Amino acid sequence: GTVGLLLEHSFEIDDSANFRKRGSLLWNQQDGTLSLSQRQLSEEERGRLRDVAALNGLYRVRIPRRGGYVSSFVPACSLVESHLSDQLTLHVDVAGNVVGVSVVTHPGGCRGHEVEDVDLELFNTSVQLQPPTTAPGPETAAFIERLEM
Amino acid sequence: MKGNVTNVLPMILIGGWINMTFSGFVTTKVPFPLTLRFKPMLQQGIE
Amino acid sequence: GMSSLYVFNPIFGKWSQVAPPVLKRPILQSLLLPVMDQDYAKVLLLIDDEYKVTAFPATRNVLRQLHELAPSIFFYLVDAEQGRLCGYRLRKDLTTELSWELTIPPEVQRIVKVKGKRSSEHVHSQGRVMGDRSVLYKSLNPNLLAVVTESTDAHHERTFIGIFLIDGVTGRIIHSSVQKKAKGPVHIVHSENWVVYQYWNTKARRNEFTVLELYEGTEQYNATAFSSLDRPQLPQVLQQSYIFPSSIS
Amino acid sequence: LIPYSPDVQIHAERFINYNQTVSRMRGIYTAPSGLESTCLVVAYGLDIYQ
Amino acid sequence: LESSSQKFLQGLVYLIGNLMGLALAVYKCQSMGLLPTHASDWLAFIEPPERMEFSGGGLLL
Ligand SMILES: *[C@@H]1O[C@H](CO)[C@@H](O[C@@H]2O[C@H](CO)[C@@H](O[C@@H]3O[C@H](CO)[C@@H](O)[C@H](O)[C@@H]3O)[C@H](O)[C@H]2NC(C)=O)[C@H](O)[C@H]1NC(C)=O
Ligand SMILES: *[C@@H]1O[C@H](CO)[C@@H](O[C@@H]2O[C@H](CO)[C@@H](O[C@@H]3O[C@H](CO)[C@@H](O)[C@H](O)[C@@H]3O)[C@H](O)[C@H]2NC(C)=O)[C@H](O)[C@H]1NC(C)=O
Ligand SMILES: *[C@@H]1O[C@H](CO)[C@@H](O[C@@H]2O[C@H](CO)[C@@H](O[C@@H]3O[C@H](CO)[C@@H](O)[C@H](O)[C@@H]3O)[C@H](O)[C@H]2NC(C)=O)[C@H](O)[C@H]1NC(C)=O
Repeated sequence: GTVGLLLEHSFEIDDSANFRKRGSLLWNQQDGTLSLSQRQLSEEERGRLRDVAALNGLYRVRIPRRGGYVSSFVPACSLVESHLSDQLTLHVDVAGNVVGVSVVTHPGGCRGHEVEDVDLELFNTSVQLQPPTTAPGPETAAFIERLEM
Repeated sequence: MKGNVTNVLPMILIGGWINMTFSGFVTTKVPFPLTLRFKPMLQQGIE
Repeated sequence: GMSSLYVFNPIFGKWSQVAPPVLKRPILQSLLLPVMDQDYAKVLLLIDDEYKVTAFPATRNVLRQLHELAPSIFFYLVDAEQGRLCGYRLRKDLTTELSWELTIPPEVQRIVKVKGKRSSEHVHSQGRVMGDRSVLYKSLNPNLLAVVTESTDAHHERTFIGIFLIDGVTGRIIHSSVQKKAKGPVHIVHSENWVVYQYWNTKARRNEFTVLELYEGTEQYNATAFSSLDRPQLPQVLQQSYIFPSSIS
Repeated sequence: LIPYSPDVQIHAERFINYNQTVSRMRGIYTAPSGLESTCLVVAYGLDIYQ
Repeated sequence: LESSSQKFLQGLVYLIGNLMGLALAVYKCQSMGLLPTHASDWLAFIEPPERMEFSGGGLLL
């Protein structure tokens, strides 16, 4: 049981109406392993990305679910000011249902010094899974023993 | 007893009676910044 | 499916001579803008079905301030039958754009209640003392919504009760908690940083009381300007259970 | 701190409603007053009580 | 106390004694908790930061 998920990214001046294929994500429900495989960006795409960063635009990510459409927006100014570091997280139910995803960047700054062409070559991403957690109940058995003892 | 300049006992008694009469009260604030370890000193009756 | 808006006086009772027309489809949602303009009056804007913003106090300075803020206001709409939690934001002058989207399967879970944070709430202490003398900082979020979902199927054992903690600014679930033997009327109260929600257990006939609290670490962040775009951290969540012999209407 | 114990009893002393009761408790509204420690509580439903 | 050169030095020891007594008093003062020098006491002073980029919504839909 291995299923592929489609991951698209957005890149425009101020609006967002164009979506392109970035890579393939493999997810295996029974094990719980999540793998990413995305292609490298071209020089023109890198230049457009740099131009968008100086325009404090928005980085929308589309992940269709088998239908539903989940989108997540992240500031790219901090992405360009710092090193490329995205963190992806899938949200699932108790069964095979998809809630949504969130993209989070560890630096999360706004200083904005400079970006070098050496920096934006490789994509640094990590995919994680967050299944629902079961809350605890009343621990009365220990209280009864403590009262008895 | 050991009478040694007895002026502290009367003032202590007067302060104790004044504090006993006034249980929960706020008289005035001091402009000086004070630490939180003197709070049991100062309030002594306010929760 | 008509929507109307009235402008009256709470002191005397007579209504004022200012009233805006309403057209298109019925008004969807509205929020109160803290910013004030004209004389000393606040701004109220409403959302229609066509995904457009309509401002009640039409004023040149009102529009100037709104255009100055521009990407500063977000909008989250929640549907029960649709089971779709999608978000929008204002761009430039007046236009709706999708930012964050969430879908929940209606057949499995169903939305019941959604509570948020009160606008008129000020926090005195932003931290707490700990064992020796070391300080502990809290996690206060002015923009955070908690949604409550219940199981559609009702059974003696199979019951699903859970709460989702999402940020209305950026789609991101902070903590998602799930019960296994809870059913019936569920009451949720939101506060400074602690959530109080009650339920009933089918296994043992009783009402369990779960208190959830968010806590940060020992070191603080910027602590000058708060924003949900930044702050890439996950706060600690604490849960406890008690017994309350009542119904809690 | 107090040792943890999952038992909450309804004390009769902590009863705001001494005699006046509300048949159906639809909701309650709390409004902050102006001094420091005073909140106006109004319970609505089948009756009104403040 | 000036009567000879050697006692002029013993006066310095007399001063050193009171200096070490002041050091002991300061040590007890800090051990008690008189001097704040701690994070909680400065948090007793920190003012809450301003909130920016407010949002809102409901469930009317
Ligand atoms: C590509 O991604 C990996 C993993 O996300 C990055 O590895 C991470 O690198 C950061 C700093 O470069 C490490 O942070 C360190 O954290 C420790 C405490 O955990 C702290 O003491 C250090 O001072 C430092 O801040 C982090 O541990 C490490 N691993 C993770 C996040 O799992 C890698 O650096 C990225 N590559 C590039 C070129 O950005
Ligand atoms: C904590 O957050 C505050 C508020 O976001 C940060 O203060 C703000 O920092 C920005 C970026 O340095 C300042 O912008 C500046 O604008 C001028 C033009 O007005 C420009 O010439 C500078 O290069 C810079 O971009 C902004 O003025 C400043 N606001 C205030 C009230 O000081 C602060 O830097 C953050 N601190 C940390 C540690 O993240
Ligand atoms: C709950 O309400 C009932 C009334 O329905 C209370 O019974 C009545 O209580 C009032 C005072 O709250 C009594 O009035 C008293 O009358 C005497 C003269 O008869 C007067 O001297 C007193 O100053 C006072 O005004 C009234 O007699 C009494 N009626 C009966 C039949 O007992 C009841 O006390 C209330 N429950 C409480 C307070 O716990």
